[PDB]
Amino acid sequence: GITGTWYNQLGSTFIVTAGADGALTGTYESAVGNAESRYVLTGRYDSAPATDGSGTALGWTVAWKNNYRNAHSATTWSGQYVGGAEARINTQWLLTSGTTEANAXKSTLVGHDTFTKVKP
Amino acid sequence: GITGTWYNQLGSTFIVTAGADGALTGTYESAVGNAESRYVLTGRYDSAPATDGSGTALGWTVAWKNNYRNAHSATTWSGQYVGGAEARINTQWLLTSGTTEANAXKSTLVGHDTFTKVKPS
Ligand SMILES: [Cl-]
Ligand SMILES: [Cl-]
Repeated sequence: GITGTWYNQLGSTFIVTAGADGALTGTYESAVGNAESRYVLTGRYDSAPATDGSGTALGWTVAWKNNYRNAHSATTWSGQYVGGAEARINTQWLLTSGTTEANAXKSTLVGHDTFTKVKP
Repeated sequence: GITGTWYNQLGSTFIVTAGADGALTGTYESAVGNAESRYVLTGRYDSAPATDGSGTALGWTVAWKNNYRNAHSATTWSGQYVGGAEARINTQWLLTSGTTEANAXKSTLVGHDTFTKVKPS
């Protein structure tokens, strides 16, 4: 149920393939419809989740470098997939920028994203 | 400078290869020397970092399933590599467990790891 296209609630989208043994691969687009905002996504998921109605744990990383931009930063999303009628991937994220050692305490932003199969 | 073996300060280790265009691939071992605690690691790094002494941003994920255990959870590490004599990878991590919807607010632990090229005392 993970493979396919997902949309956060702010205008981003990603397209992921879930491999049989736990691989996540795909592309993250920070702005729907803007190909210059597409970045490689790689991660992992639990490929044998519990059957008791629990979500499926997963995570992935985007380093914010492509052929048009290098923000010298990377974001990780940690969360769980919940299937069904209103399938969602609920996540929290960490965005770390490369910094000098003096600025290392300002290196990491935190936030959250909810991904759905339909646009907000 | 990233490719190789790293140790956190609590007894874990990982071995990563940094590909030329930003891939991180490797194995994470929660307990040094215990092969049944080895898990696949996949992530990304900035393969053209700033040259001004800034660290190199990176992140990776481990899903805690292998042939011996399935914790139904996954951890992501977000941080930066700093090279030199005492090279380190400074990170913060998120550990999310699959939960029921009623327990979803108890799903995600947060913490930090500092990885070095040599083992802690
Ligand atoms: Cl796979
Ligand atoms: Cl690569």
